[PDB]
Amino acid sequence: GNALGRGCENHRCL
Amino acid sequence: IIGGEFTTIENQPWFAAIYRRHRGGSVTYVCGGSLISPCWVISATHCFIDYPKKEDYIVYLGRSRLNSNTQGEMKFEVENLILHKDYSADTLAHHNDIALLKIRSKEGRCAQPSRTIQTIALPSMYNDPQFGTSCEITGFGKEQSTDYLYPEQLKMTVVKLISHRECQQPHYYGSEVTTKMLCAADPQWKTDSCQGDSGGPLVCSLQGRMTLTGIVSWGRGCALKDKPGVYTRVSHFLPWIRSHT
Repeated sequence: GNALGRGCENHRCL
Repeated sequence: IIGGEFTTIENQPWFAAIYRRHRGGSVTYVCGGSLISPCWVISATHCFIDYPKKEDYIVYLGRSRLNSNTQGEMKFEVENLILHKDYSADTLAHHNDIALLKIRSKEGRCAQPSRTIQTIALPSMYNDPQFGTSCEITGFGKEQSTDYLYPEQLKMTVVKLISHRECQQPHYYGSEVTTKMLCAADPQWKTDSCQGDSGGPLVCSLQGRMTLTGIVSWGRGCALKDKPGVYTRVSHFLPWIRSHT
């Protein structure tokens, strides 16, 4: 995922 | 939550803790949510959009701790995961960042209200508190930007609502923040929501009633000067919430 803040929780790369 | 206070679920009894189960059996925390009726938890679409499989998710109510049990807590599966069809994400801003989770226990039951489990009232149409109003946020999100684990105990803090005019200033968010969003921050930039707090409540006392005014949605960093937390303006989404529940 990514640790780039509020909005980015539980994200998937690609 | 950066700064603020450790709390317990009796102080925040509408708070829902949402986790995702992974293949292999590990469970990680995803986001917060709020109980708006016994069968419905409201959260943010961005928390689920990349893993939109309702079977993956576990919702707890009456839970004060991230990885230990709280007396009175109740565990749920997601019967229906409803994301907003017009959700999108820009570099910073998230749009239509709102989601509904219909919850059910393994027995098919919805929440049972108790001292540690209660619903939060929705706002009325076009009725938000005045800028400068103090409101509370709750969550298990990061306490510092250097944290790689979430806190074990639930936190809350108090922030002040910021006008749209102020939040659209060039050193704030300019035109990236819209009228369907509410900004809130600490005048000293010492306390704020952070990653992991998304989906959780911004609660304001509105006409003597604790009201779900906002949902934690986005922001540049955490407790960064001139960079408020940005919240989904729940009062704009009442027709969507009503049609989907």
